[PDB]
Amino acid sequence: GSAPIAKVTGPSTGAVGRNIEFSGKDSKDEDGKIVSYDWDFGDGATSRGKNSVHAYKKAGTYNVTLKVTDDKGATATESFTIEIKN
Repeated sequence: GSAPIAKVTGPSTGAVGRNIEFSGKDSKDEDGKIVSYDWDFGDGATSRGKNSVHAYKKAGTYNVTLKVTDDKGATATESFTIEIKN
């Protein structure tokens, strides 16, 4: 369709205080070209950029979202759940 497709690549698990890498590299668009990647790590924190990194302060289950926007201004968001342990 006209929306881009957002995809979040990352690990299913991680540890408190460790940098976790997330990537939007497999996002794609039939009807435009993606220009921006906005991340929400589920603990209040955000980042920008195709490849982003976050460390969680506490153990828990977090829903990471990625919103991609394309050159025509069309958006899509996708979610990824990560379990963080001590």
